Amino acid sequence: VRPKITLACEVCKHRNYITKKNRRNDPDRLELKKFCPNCGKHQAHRET
Amino acid sequence: GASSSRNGRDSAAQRLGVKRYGGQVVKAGEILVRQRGTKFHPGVNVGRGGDDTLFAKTAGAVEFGIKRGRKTVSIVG
Amino acid sequence: PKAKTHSGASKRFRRTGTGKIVRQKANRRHLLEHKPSTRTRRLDGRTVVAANDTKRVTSLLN
Amino acid sequence: EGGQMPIHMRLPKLKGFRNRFRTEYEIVNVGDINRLFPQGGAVGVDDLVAKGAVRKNALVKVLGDGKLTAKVDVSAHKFSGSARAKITAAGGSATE
RNA sequence: UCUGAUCGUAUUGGGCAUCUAACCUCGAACCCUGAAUCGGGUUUAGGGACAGUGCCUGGCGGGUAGUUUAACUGGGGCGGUUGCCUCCUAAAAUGUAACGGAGGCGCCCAAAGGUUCCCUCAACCUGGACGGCAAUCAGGUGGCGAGUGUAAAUGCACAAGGGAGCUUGACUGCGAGACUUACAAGUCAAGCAGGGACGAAAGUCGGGAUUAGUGAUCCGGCACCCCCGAGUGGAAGGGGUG
RNA sequence: UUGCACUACGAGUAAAGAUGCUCGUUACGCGCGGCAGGACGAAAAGACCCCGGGACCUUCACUACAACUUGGUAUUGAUGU
RNA sequence: UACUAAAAACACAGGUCCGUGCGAAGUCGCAAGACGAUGUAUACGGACUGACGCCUGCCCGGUGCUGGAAGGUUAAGAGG
RNA sequence: AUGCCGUGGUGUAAAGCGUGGCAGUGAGACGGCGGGGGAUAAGCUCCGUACGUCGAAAGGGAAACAGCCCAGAUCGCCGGC
RNA sequence: GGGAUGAGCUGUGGGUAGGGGUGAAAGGCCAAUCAAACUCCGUGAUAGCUGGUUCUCCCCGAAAUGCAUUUAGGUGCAGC
RNA sequence: GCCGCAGCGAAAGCGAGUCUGAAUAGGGCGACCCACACGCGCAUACGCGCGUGUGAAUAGUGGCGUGUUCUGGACCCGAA
RNA sequence: AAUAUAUAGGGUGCGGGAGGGAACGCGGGGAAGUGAAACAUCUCAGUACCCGUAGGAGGAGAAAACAAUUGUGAUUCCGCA
Ligand SMILES: *C(=O)[C@H](CCSC)NC=O
Ligand SMILES: [Mg+2]
Ligand SMILES: [Mg+2]
Ligand SMILES: [Mg+2]
Ligand SMILES: [Mg+2]
Ligand SMILES: [Mg+2]
Ligand SMILES: [Mg+2]
Ligand SMILES: [Mg+2]
Ligand SMILES: [Mg+2]
Ligand SMILES: [Mg+2]
Ligand SMILES: [Mg+2]
Ligand SMILES: [Mg+2]
Ligand SMILES: [Mg+2]
Ligand SMILES: [Mg+2]
Ligand SMILES: [Mg+2]
Ligand SMILES: [Mg+2]
Ligand SMILES: [Mg+2]
Ligand SMILES: [Mg+2]
Ligand SMILES: [Mg+2]
Ligand SMILES: [Mg+2]
Ligand SMILES: [Mg+2]
Ligand SMILES: [Mg+2]
Ligand SMILES: [Mg+2]
Ligand SMILES: [Mg+2]
Ligand SMILES: [Mg+2]
Ligand SMILES: [Mg+2]
Ligand SMILES: [Mg+2]
Ligand SMILES: [Mg+2]
Ligand SMILES: [Mg+2]
Ligand SMILES: [Mg+2]
Ligand SMILES: [Mg+2]
Ligand SMILES: [Mg+2]
Ligand SMILES: [Mg+2]
Ligand SMILES: [Mg+2]
Ligand SMILES: [Mg+2]
Ligand SMILES: [Mg+2]
Ligand SMILES: [Mg+2]
Ligand SMILES: [Mg+2]
Ligand SMILES: [Mg+2]
Ligand SMILES: [Mg+2]
Ligand SMILES: [Mg+2]
Ligand SMILES: [Mg+2]
Ligand SMILES: [Mg+2]
Ligand SMILES: [Mg+2]
Ligand SMILES: [Mg+2]
Ligand SMILES: [Mg+2]
Ligand SMILES: [Mg+2]
Ligand SMILES: [Mg+2]
Ligand SMILES: [Mg+2]
Ligand SMILES: [Mg+2]
Ligand SMILES: [Mg+2]
Ligand SMILES: [Mg+2]
Ligand SMILES: [Mg+2]
Ligand SMILES: [Mg+2]
Ligand SMILES: [Mg+2]
Ligand SMILES: [Mg+2]
Ligand SMILES: [Mg+2]
Ligand SMILES: [Mg+2]
Ligand SMILES: [Mg+2]
Ligand SMILES: [Mg+2]
Ligand SMILES: [Mg+2]
Ligand SMILES: [Mg+2]
Ligand SMILES: [Mg+2]
Ligand SMILES: [Mg+2]
Ligand SMILES: [Mg+2]
Ligand SMILES: [Mg+2]
Ligand SMILES: [Mg+2]
Ligand SMILES: [Mg+2]
Ligand SMILES: [Mg+2]
Ligand SMILES: [Mg+2]
Ligand SMILES: [Mg+2]
Ligand SMILES: [Mg+2]
Ligand SMILES: [Mg+2]
Ligand SMILES: [Mg+2]
Ligand SMILES: [Mg+2]
Ligand SMILES: [Mg+2]
Ligand SMILES: [Mg+2]
Ligand SMILES: [Mg+2]
Ligand SMILES: [Mg+2]
Ligand SMILES: [Zn+2]
Repeated sequence: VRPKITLACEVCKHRNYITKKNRRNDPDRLELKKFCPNCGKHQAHRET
Repeated sequence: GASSSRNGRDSAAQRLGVKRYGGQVVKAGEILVRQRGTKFHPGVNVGRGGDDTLFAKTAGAVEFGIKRGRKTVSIVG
Repeated sequence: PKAKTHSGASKRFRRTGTGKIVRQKANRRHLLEHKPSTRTRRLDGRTVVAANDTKRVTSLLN
Repeated sequence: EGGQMPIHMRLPKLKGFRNRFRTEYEIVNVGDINRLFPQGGAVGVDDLVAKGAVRKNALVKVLGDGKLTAKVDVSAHKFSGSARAKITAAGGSATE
């Protein structure tokens, strides 16, 4: 019910972060700005 | 015979309390007071910490005090 | 005969240039989501084998 | 250790692999050349074996630790970057 | 060119029936044979590509074999218990035992995180359409008796409690110096840089008032880096990082 | 069988049931025949009990294996449908 | 139960069920071979009951045994 | 009140610390003082105590009497306190 | 004291062998031995268990606690 | 042939450094003498840097003792 | 011979084998206790034992070999690695 989701960059597609959401309160994929170390800056991040 | 089936357990002792006493010379980064909550508050050159851990920001001497009812820990550089 | 060294300990310990014995650190292979990056950076790299283990570790390497 | 998981199984294995095809060099410093050959001249691999600076039957490699003040002219394998500097700055050359 | 039907060609396979020559017969006769209910050979009567056996493969299998079946404990059995967190025992630092006294945990939250700003509670009293002990309202009084996602202790009214705006630091590269400690572990951390959020600024931010919500190694999986590549160029496989 | 030996009793004491220790009381030295209270008498490294090991037995404990059995394939051919 | 148990234990004649169509089933052997038996279902092997008399009720859900094969699942081989 | 941590003096040979060689121990016992379990019983049982003795401590006292009181035995003496 | 014309007793010769025999069945018996005989070899089996371990003096001198443990009469590390 | 003679890194590699990193950031591991005469811009006299040393204070390795230890019955005796 | 070709078989005449040996060789079969502080993979260990078969030794042996750009040139045994 609280799965471990991974967040991938929207440019280089590297899976930089892993976290947890609720599968029922947030039934679709997260979107967060996170720091991408490959791009060297903040990019957008969906799930996989 | 019956049993103490409801009791018999405890957690580990957490080694809380004052680690450096008054007038004692410390280094930068030394933990002064380890506590739950703020039994002691930070003062000059003292920071709180993530689990209320009251370390040293500056080398100096530990001194305890009062600041409007609350008891504080300070460092005199 | 001839002394055989210990195969499992030679995969875990090695020596520096001065003769210190170094190891790697546990709690790092998996289950890494609930561990903050202050913890994995603490468990990163190598440290010297502690003084209370250095007599038994030296005899496993010899 | 009495039954608990021992020190050679608690700890993770050291990371990595061993290179099967690793070439190894026998090391001589350029400050040792200055002490062994205080007159300069040609310095070969055979001349370093007899002077005890290096082992037999192995590829040599000049490194640049020390102070070279003599005018040597040294043939070896794989000079260091700071060793090519100190040999020419003392007045000599370094070939493969 | 599609679904459905039919047909031809070629290929492969299953049923069904017949055949005899492989093979089978403790059915019969004859010979080796002088003495032979053995054996082998010959002919005949049947059976027959079945059976039996080899290799491969699934089932069943206490018939046999090797073994495992925990500890604690006011003897053992039976019952209960085992890790983590909080309190008392605990003798005013820390630590401290018993099958001593009480409870919780194996989660939850995309806001219940971050920052900026603003607010003060419960209870009591008086008045008020429905309306009551108590809904919403108005005025008094009230320094914390309320509240805190969740047990308890220590905290918090300066708020860490209530409301709102924008946000993703629930960062990456690190870390002087400490706490705790047999060891493995655990915990805290000023500050530095990159790229960010909020704020006029000062600044603050490496999840949550704090302490539980977890599992060493080995062995693998996936993603990226492009380090090694068993003559060479690749590949297989391995290695690093998450 | 046997560590010894010129090997009493009572109240105590002590590893908590004393010939041997304390304080007393009693007892000439040495044999023979009887009795069976003690010497925690002798014999058997307690069968009970528990802990460690083993063995054999049981079964819907675990892993195997014989036996029995399934299909493919070889031995294995011919012809119709 | 030689050597602490002679019994109410075992055996028995009679009973019933089950297996077996014949180098039978069953057993001993890796096999050949043997026994069963120079026997042939009124026979032979297993199991349970135990002279005799009167009797032996109900349950086929569990678990085995026997028979079946519509459906589900499933090996190697084939297919590629 | 004690205890604990720091610091300045003063005292005190066989203290402390770091790193090597070789250990043994990990069944404790009673007494004082503080507490739990038990009936505020136990020669009970479980903890605390820079508390003590026995363990591993002879000698003197407690009649005898591991643990209580005094005192720590290098050896000799027909000395003394 | 039981049987004592019988499912009797006995003599001689023979057959069955160790996870095997044989058993009117007691785990009986298989050379005074049987819940798997005896003998030799593997072999000097192994035992966290009990016992034993041999001349002298000098100097120092413990511990019976903590933590972990298929661990609690064992051991590792710390303490001394 | 072995050990000493340079280390760091998973490794490619580079080397008194090197790994990580964007870093000329910090950290790890590894080298690194001021006890000292003159002097060099010198600093209150102090000592940072380098020649000649004032001639700084180190090193391994092969034998043989001894203690522990590894593999062997491994101090000796003892099962079912 | 049955039975025709013949064959099985039988007659005759020369040769050879058989068994024993202490260890060593080659080929085949193959444990357990033990160790893993339990135990099944694993170990013990291809050991013990067994079967066949030699010889004064035996086995191996004359590249369908290594190696890695240079090369070595049948096998066996020893020391290193
Ligand atoms: C109990 O079973 C009994 C006790 C023995 S009394 C010393 N043992 C019988 O063998
Ligand atoms: Mg939402
Ligand atoms: Mg607590
Ligand atoms: Mg936190
Ligand atoms: Mg990993
Ligand atoms: Mg992480
Ligand atoms: Mg364990
Ligand atoms: Mg069955
Ligand atoms: Mg069994
Ligand atoms: Mg075994
Ligand atoms: Mg027990
Ligand atoms: Mg009990
Ligand atoms: Mg106290
Ligand atoms: Mg306390
Ligand atoms: Mg509970
Ligand atoms: Mg918010
Ligand atoms: Mg919480
Ligand atoms: Mg708030
Ligand atoms: Mg997170
Ligand atoms: Mg650090
Ligand atoms: Mg910034
Ligand atoms: Mg701005
Ligand atoms: Mg910060
Ligand atoms: Mg493992
Ligand atoms: Mg290649
Ligand atoms: Mg790959
Ligand atoms: Mg990293
Ligand atoms: Mg008496
Ligand atoms: Mg007396
Ligand atoms: Mg006397
Ligand atoms: Mg008398
Ligand atoms: Mg008499
Ligand atoms: Mg008696
Ligand atoms: Mg007796
Ligand atoms: Mg005994
Ligand atoms: Mg078949
Ligand atoms: Mg077949
Ligand atoms: Mg009898
Ligand atoms: Mg009798
Ligand atoms: Mg049959
Ligand atoms: Mg019938
Ligand atoms: Mg029946
Ligand atoms: Mg009956
Ligand atoms: Mg009958
Ligand atoms: Mg039915
Ligand atoms: Mg059926
Ligand atoms: Mg020491
Ligand atoms: Mg103890
Ligand atoms: Mg003991
Ligand atoms: Mg105690
Ligand atoms: Mg008391
Ligand atoms: Mg006691
Ligand atoms: Mg006491
Ligand atoms: Mg005394
Ligand atoms: Mg003493
Ligand atoms: Mg005395
Ligand atoms: Mg006296
Ligand atoms: Mg006097
Ligand atoms: Mg009579
Ligand atoms: Mg008579
Ligand atoms: Mg009669
Ligand atoms: Mg038998
Ligand atoms: Mg019985
Ligand atoms: Mg007998
Ligand atoms: Mg047996
Ligand atoms: Mg053996
Ligand atoms: Mg032994
Ligand atoms: Mg002494
Ligand atoms: Mg113990
Ligand atoms: Mg120890
Ligand atoms: Mg290296
Ligand atoms: Mg560095
Ligand atoms: Mg020397
Ligand atoms: Mg003819
Ligand atoms: Mg012969
Ligand atoms: Mg075995
Ligand atoms: Mg074992
Ligand atoms: Mg053992
Ligand atoms: Mg030959
Ligand atoms: Zn990116």
